[PDB]
Amino acid sequence: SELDQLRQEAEQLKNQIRDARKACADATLSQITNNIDPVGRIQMRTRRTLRGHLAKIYAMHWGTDSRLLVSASQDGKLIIWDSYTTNKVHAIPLRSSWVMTCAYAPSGNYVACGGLDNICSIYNLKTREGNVRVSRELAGHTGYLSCCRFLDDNQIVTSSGDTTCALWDIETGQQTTTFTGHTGDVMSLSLAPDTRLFVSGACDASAKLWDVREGMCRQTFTGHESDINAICFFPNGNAFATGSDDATCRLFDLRADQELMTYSHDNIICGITSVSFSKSGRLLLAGYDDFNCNVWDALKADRAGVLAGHDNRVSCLGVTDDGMAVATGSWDSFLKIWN
Amino acid sequence: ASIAQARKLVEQLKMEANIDRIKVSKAAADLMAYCEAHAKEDPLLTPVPASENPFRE
Amino acid sequence: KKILLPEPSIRSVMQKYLEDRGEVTFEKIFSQKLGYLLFRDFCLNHLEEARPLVEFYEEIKKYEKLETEEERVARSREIFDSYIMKELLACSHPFSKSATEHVQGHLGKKQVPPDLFQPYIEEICQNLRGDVFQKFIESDKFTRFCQWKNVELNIHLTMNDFSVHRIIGRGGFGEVYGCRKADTGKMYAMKCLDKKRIKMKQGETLALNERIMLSLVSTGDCPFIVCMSYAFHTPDKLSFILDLMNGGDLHYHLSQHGVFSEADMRFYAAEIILGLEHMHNRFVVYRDLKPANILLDEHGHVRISDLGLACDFSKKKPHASVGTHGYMAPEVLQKGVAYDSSADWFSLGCMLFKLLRGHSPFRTKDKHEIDRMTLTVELPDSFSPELRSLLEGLLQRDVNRRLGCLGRGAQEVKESPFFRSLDWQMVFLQKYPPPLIPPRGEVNAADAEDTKGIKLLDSDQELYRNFPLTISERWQQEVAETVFDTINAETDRLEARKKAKNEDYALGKDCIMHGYMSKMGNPFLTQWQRRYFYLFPNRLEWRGEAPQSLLTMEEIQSVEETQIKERKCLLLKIRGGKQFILQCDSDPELVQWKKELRDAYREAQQLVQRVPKMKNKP
Ligand SMILES: O=C(NCc1cc[nH]n1)c1cc([C@@H]2CCNC[C@H]2COc2ccc3[nH]ncc3c2)ccc1F
Ligand SMILES: [Mg+2]
Repeated sequence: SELDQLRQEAEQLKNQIRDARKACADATLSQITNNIDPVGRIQMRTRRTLRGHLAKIYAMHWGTDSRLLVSASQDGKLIIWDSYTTNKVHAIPLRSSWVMTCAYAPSGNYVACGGLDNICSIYNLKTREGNVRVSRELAGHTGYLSCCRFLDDNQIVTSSGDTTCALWDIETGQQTTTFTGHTGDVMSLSLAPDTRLFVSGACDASAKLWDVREGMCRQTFTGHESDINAICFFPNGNAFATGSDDATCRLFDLRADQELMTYSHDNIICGITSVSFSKSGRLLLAGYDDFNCNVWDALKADRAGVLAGHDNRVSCLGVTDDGMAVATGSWDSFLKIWN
Repeated sequence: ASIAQARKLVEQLKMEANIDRIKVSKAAADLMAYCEAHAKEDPLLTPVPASENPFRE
Repeated sequence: KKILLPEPSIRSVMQKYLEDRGEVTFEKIFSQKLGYLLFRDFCLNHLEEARPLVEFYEEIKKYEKLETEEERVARSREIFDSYIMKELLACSHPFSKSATEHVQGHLGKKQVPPDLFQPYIEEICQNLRGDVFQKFIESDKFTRFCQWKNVELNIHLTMNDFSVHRIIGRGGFGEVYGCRKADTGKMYAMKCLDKKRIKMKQGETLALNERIMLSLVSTGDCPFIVCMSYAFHTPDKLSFILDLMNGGDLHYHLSQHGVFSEADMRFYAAEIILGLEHMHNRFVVYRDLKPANILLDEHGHVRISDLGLACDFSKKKPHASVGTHGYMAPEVLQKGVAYDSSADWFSLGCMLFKLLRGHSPFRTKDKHEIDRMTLTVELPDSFSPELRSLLEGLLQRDVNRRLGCLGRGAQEVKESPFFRSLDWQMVFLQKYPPPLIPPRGEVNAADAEDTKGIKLLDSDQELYRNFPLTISERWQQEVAETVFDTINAETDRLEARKKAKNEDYALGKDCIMHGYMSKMGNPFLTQWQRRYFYLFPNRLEWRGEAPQSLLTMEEIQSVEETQIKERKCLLLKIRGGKQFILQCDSDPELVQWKKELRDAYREAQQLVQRVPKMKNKP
């Protein structure tokens, strides 16, 4: 039978990939960096507390000015905060209450959000006499929007619960490219610095690397034991980190096509909601469900520090493009700026 | 169940298999080299005085 | 003390309340008095497409109410030459071909019955629903309908809503007072029944059955039955709100006037027949027809009253012997023998003979003597041959030989040669002069020394749970003829000064329902903050400024109706063991908030369970 052959052939190919990976593991990242001095108890304090948002906060995103950030809350609102003075620049009332993700455009002229409405909504900010309103509603997914990120002011990449990702032309609203391959709800995506690739973590316990311009999946990373809730690129674009419900963060190298490091401790049991790298890529920050944010040494896997704010789940975080500060969003309606 | 789905999966695994990989020692060194080259440009690693720090005055 | 309409923001909660009951169809709003008035108020002033459609309807309803053929000939030409002929010359006549042929066909022959324009009635309605009825729901007139409908569904009467005056009726179970409803000023009668007099006399079954019988009849506005507008009860009294009849009954007037002549009794006969026709068209046998149960209004016209002994035979016929001795039909006295409306027509003949000769036909004070004399019939010589034929037919012992029981009902009695001189349309319009005009106010004009020593248990009160009632057709008519116009004008002024003094938070989003409620803060301080609440699929906000606090559907565990200070309120249980109690301004609001909040948290909690980013994990 042909269907039996195509299953046995797909099985042998998986073994061939596993052996090809095991042939590159001459050493480990732990052995390589066993000589560099540790970072040493990173201790940060809250510098700003962003008050508002009548309910849980689900997602945030920094602006390229390293000063403005946007957040998406359970109260069906986007707020564009000025981090330097905690002044609410814009308060956007959404047409749907079920919002899950948001994003700030690189140019700062647009913001996007979405959720169980299965639509990515592009909100314009430059129209005269204030009144920020929807400039485009991107419809095509058959599942909830989980994450979205801008390329320029005209292209945006989205990930949905329909086990797919997509690339949109904002001007015409067309779904330019569909990224099929996942078998579970796609949860998070991160863009590479050169913006020609992006990764994505899903509920099939696997991350995938996609070529934006060719629309195909290049490499597939296994290793986690449960849903992958967050994913973040390494500052140079050769590696990325993932946060999962298995209470572990993992570092994956693209050129080695396999996992390098596992960030875990026996006391930490709850899952990870968000991850981000510091400017130099040395620090790996991860938000947890135990109301804490942990700071990891990305090269030695030791625990550096813990951001011990908030009273409910830390649902999102992010480092500015200048590395000056770290913002954290929580289920307790607050955003805090750590530095 | 789908025959065309099984072809598309085998062809995809060929793509993931027929790539050029590097030794983990190489990839681990290049990462370590990036953190060293920019450790001084990282305000979280190296502390920054209060004048340059926008969130403290 | 007057009527206060709620703010137009009541529309959000009321429109959903009505839509869950299918009350927002054209067939159900057009046929309500206040609804018709507001619907035409919209078509005449706020719209030009349906303005000639409604004025056509109003000119037809005027034509139906024309009394003589001389007037119908002059009206049919005007309605034709305006709402048919002129519209047909402009080609914008939206009616079928058969409708014009029927009206024009009768006009050429010049035959003009009151139902001439009935074929147009069916089509004017069809042109008003589905299209004009939808633009009407969008307009401010349907909002005003929701305001008024909220008042009706929030009626809770007590003795303090009436100014009670003198006594006008005394019975075995209570009294009847003349009262004024301060709400609108409408004069009424109040029938108060003593529950403690009911338990001792074992009359629990009568009062309960009387309310059921009043409910079947008090529709359609019958001028010859004492109909009910409201029914309520206090801890020790039952109260019916009935038509005002302050002229005594006939049993009293028969003693003060003596027997009546044939011509004077003919008046009382005709009106009682039309009242019996009304009960028989609604499947109700009175079987208690006697001069004591016929009251007189201030002018001398009469109505039937006290339906306590009347029963419904729309599904099963009675057989028990119930009535007053001397008026019970032969098949009524015979226990085990069924009977229908035939019992009333025999009681009529007994009562009508009593008005002519002063006593029941079967009389001289023993009950068993009266039961036998009528079981298995001489008429005085001073009876006209047409009067003899009526009583002889009405007092036939065989049910197959009795007039009014031969397959046509009350029409058979009307066609008796005793009424050959009456125009029953003029009888229905109360156009015939009554014989006896009651005086300015006597004593015990409606009568027949022991008391009691018993109290009312909680089990006796359970028989009076479903006793409160409000007849919708009655309340709307009462308001339409009193304050419906002046209140609409006063509310229009208040809503205009509000708009001329003041961006809504609900539009453009996914809001489910918005309105006013009152949450409680500190109960020891009787603290009740009144905020405007907005219900969203996942949260419940409120403001007084923008909304500063809210409550999420994930937090809600249960929704329960409870009592707080003798007032029904909602109780919400929160995840952290906290409680949250709300209070509405009206009963429909509480019924709707409870239903929608229960559906919102149950649907939101089931949806969050299947979303990995939003649900709760160990
Ligand atoms: O108690 C009484 N009847 C027994 C029962 C049992 C259950 N419901 N009623 C009962 C009777 C009466 C009289 C007695 C004489 N004949 C007529 C009857 C009706 O009286 C009127 C008089 C003027 C009216 N204006 N509007 C209405 C109306 C009624 C009066 C009070 C009662 F409680
Ligand atoms: Mg019988």
